[PDB]
Amino acid sequence: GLEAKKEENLADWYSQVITKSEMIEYHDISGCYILRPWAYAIWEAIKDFFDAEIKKLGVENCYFPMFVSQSALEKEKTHVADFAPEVAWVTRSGKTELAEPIAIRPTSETVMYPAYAKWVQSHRDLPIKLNQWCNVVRWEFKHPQPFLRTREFLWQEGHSAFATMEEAAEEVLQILDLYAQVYEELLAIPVVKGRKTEKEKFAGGDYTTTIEAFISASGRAIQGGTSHHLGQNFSKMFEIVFEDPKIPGEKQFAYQNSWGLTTRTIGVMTMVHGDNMGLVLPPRVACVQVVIIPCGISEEDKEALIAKCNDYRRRLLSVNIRVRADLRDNYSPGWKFNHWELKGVPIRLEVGPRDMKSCQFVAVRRDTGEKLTVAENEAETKLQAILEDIQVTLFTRASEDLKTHMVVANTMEDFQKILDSGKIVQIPFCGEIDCEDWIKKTTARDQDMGAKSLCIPFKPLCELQPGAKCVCGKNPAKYYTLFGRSY
Amino acid sequence: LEAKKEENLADWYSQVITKSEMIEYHDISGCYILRPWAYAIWEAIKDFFDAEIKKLGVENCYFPMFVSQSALEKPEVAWVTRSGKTELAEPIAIRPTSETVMYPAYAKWVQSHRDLPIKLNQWCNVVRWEFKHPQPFLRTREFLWQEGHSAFATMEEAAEEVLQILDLYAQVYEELLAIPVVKGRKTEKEKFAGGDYTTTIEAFISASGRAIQGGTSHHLGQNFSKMFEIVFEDPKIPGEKQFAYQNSWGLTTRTIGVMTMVHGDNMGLVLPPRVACVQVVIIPCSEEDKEALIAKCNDYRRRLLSVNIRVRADLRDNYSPGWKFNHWELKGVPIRLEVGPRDMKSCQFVAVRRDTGEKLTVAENEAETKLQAILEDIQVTLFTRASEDLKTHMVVANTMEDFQKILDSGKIVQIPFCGEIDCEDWIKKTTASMGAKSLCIPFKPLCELKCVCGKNPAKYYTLFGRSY
Ligand SMILES: Cc1cc(N2CC[C@@](C#N)(C3CC3)C2=O)cc(NC(=O)Cc2ccccc2)n1
Ligand SMILES: Cc1cc(N2CC[C@@](C#N)(C3CC3)C2=O)cc(NC(=O)Cc2ccccc2)n1
Ligand SMILES: O=C(C[C@H]1NCCC[C@@H]1O)Cn1cnc2cc(Br)c(Cl)cc2c1=O
Ligand SMILES: O=C(C[C@H]1NCCC[C@@H]1O)Cn1cnc2cc(Br)c(Cl)cc2c1=O
Ligand SMILES: [Br-]
Ligand SMILES: [Br-]
Ligand SMILES: [Ca+2]
Ligand SMILES: [Ca+2]
Ligand SMILES: [Ca+2]
Ligand SMILES: [Cl-]
Ligand SMILES: [Cl-]
Ligand SMILES: [Zn+2]
Ligand SMILES: [Zn+2]
Ligand SMILES: [Zn+2]
Ligand SMILES: [Zn+2]
Repeated sequence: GLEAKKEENLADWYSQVITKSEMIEYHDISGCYILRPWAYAIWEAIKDFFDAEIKKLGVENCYFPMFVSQSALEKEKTHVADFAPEVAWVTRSGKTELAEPIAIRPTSETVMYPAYAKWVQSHRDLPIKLNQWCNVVRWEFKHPQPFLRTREFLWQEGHSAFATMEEAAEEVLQILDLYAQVYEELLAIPVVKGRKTEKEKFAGGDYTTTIEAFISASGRAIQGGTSHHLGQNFSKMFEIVFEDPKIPGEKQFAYQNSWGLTTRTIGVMTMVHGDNMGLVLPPRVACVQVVIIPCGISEEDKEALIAKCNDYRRRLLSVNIRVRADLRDNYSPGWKFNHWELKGVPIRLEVGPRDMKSCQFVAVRRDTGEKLTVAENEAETKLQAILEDIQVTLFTRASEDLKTHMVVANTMEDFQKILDSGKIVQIPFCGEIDCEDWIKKTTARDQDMGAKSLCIPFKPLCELQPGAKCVCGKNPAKYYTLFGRSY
Repeated sequence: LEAKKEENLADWYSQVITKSEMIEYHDISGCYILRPWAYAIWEAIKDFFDAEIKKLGVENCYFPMFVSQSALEKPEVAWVTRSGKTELAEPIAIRPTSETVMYPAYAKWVQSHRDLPIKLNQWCNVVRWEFKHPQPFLRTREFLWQEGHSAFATMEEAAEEVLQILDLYAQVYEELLAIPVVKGRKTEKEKFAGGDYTTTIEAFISASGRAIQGGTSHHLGQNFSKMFEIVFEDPKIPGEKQFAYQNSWGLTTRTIGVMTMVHGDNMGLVLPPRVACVQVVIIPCSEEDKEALIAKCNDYRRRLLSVNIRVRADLRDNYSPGWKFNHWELKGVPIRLEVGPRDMKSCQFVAVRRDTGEKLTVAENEAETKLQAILEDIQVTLFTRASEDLKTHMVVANTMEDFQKILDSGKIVQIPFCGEIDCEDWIKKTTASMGAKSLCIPFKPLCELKCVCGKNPAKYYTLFGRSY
């Protein structure tokens, strides 16, 4: 069984859960982890959804090189200098030094935007809407954590270029809403949509929109996905331009966006829904939604029981429920109950001889442990209903927790008190970078780490009163901003 | 398209892959951008192969790209040596293939025979930093592939899988890409040194008279399980351990390059309907009649989508119809569906098939039926022509002189062969301006069976050729 308790040592519980659910295997290189099928399948579910949705918006998939030349990486002001010591450099092939070192992509702006500049020769060439599913590398020496913060990770990065600001601004919010759908509708995780402050936005962009999630077990928030409006900053840098004949003597620089989402998704799912029995899969992304286990197991009664289990399997498959029949003779029914509970399968379907003879079975929900006796004839109906109820239940519980842990404060003193209780706080804020630094410094100083901004919510809990001051007291508030201790 | 396939193939190829918007060049050599038109073909291959291996019980995963020095050493490898300006404690290698990352995990996952089989696949990128001359799709420094790695308790289930995977690869080439291939096994010289035997599919590119390996499926036997200690308890004998039997298999975007080299023509790319992102492109050729024509095009679009035909209506105002004809011809779209006002008012349309250029006039009410028929015929036609080509260019020669002569005509040859490494080296140096290498020992040779070296008897008919 799982013996680590989530409320006692969270980091050990997390390591136990991700390994005993067979999601993660550790590699011999720090910050690099093997995604076993149980975790990879969740990424595949997210991919299926998001891929279909961006195709509806006109985005097409592609694959750009993993390697960036020294010249291309350092040619334009695409990234702040603090990232320099975290680029992984290939310097030799076999035993002999390369003429010029080449970098592993940490993101693909510097490989994609020179090609965009080649491809945009007139108005007709826009828009360009490309996505790629790929791995990136950011070689930090801070402590890594499986799924949440790693050196190599899988993601998707979309990059779009448009003739007008309005088309681009529309896409930014559409993509952000798809990310919120990934978290809320697939993973049953509530998120807060907002704009990053000036300090936390992508430096080279116009503005950054974000979704923020809350991990109550650690009292910390974490960014779930991001959608940037780059404006014309990168088009001016890379000369992504066209000319209108109706406007002679003027360049038209493309308006650009970029957006990304990673396997961090899975880690947040694990941290939010996981419990002291192990992983808990939302039915929308569970590789296996129902596991059928023969229990209470004569020598032809046994064959009848096995055939009944396969009857349920085929009926469920027939109604698009993802189902596995664990018919292993080697393992005890208790062993199987435990194995699939650790893996978070939403429903265990128990079939024993007595129930078979009485044309019934037992369904056990993973989230609550509730057991239900179901008539055989209702199998497809009831189980679908139960799966839907599990999904809602998970979201509802997580939403309640966010509601208790995200609150309004209008003074530094109240903010400090609430923050130190392990919650995130919406405060009136002047938006200035220096003030944000001061908030981090003084909440660190006065705690009894510093708070960072998470986002400026699009829909704050309260509306800023006229003349309301920032918590710094010195400048008027520009907006309610969500702050907390962060991942 | 200006360049001609029959004169300057390399230039023809560069023009076709760029004007079809499949490839863009990168500022590092041997690395190429896969634009959507190319990537879509890879996605179609992936959809097929992924479904098929799932039916065999293979599960997808993702192992790390980085290999430690020690694990790798238990070679044109790209080495990471620093992060920023900070030298790493130890250099780490980019995977050229994932045996050395996967099999330590395999050895930890296998304790009893109940832990077998293990059947894992990953769709990923690998890196082989050679300085030989690269070619888009066909031979590149970084490439997308799938690598499957399986572990079993017995030799027999492993052997079964090797052959099933090779047949899936032959399905990818022959059924999806309309490319005939020759199944066989590699000679001692050419087989994977880390395995017991290597099965392969070989394809032929007549424009260069050269063969190319399309995919590969190895039986590794107990080589790697002895090296990495992938062991399980003997079910009958107390205390005794057995080593697992293993396979690995792989397939890359080389597929798309072979498809381009085989079916492409002097008008550009030619897509087999089974992998074409767009199978039919609808092109329009009084304000009321303008609106009605657009609506008719949209009718065809919706009807073809309703019958699961992949269709785009190019209703764009900012491009001439002739520009569209040429654009979608360069891209190899199998069928151009032309609707003009007169066609609309005659309840008919024109379908132009890309492979032959034939223009068919089709009654409107038959749109869904006939177009499906035409798509099927295009697929078959492509395959049939390619097979004709292969049969024309693969012949038996039972003596060296004829073999050399056959080879210099730009063909590949099945010869009686002894199998010895020394002899294969001698055939290479003799036939040299490259000398011929062995391609495979065909499962089904042209003729039933001494070597063409004389000094030895022939162990098998072997297919030899100048190879990519
Ligand atoms: C797994 C994962 C995810 C993400 N990030 C980033 C923001 C983002 C969001 N939202 C991306 C835009 C989509 C995200 O998920 C970032 C990372 N590694 C790193 O920072 C490097 C690293 C390595 C070791 C320790 C600490 C840090 N690792
Ligand atoms: C695109 C592609 C494909 C393949 N290979 C290999 C055999 C195989 C088959 N069949 C794999 C098992 C699946 C295949 O496709 C190999 C490659 N690059 C290389 O050798 C490196 C290289 C780079 C520049 C010049 C010369 C050589 N590049
Ligand atoms: O990667 C980004 C901005 C956006 N790029 C497209 C995908 C979504 C993503 O939010 C910001 N970023 C983040 N981390 C980086 C690390 C390094 Br090292 C470098 Cl060089 C550059 C960067 C860098 O540019
Ligand atoms: O990669 C292979 C053997 C098989 N691995 C699984 C996928 C299918 C493939 O045929 C052979 N191979 C090929 N090229 C290599 C290049 C280098 Br560099 C290294 Cl270290 C190792 C290798 C190496 O092992
Ligand atoms: Br980022
Ligand atoms: Br290989
Ligand atoms: Ca001006
Ligand atoms: Ca709390
Ligand atoms: Ca012994
Ligand atoms: Cl679902
Ligand atoms: Cl029934
Ligand atoms: Zn799975
Ligand atoms: Zn302030
Ligand atoms: Zn496409
Ligand atoms: Zn010989």
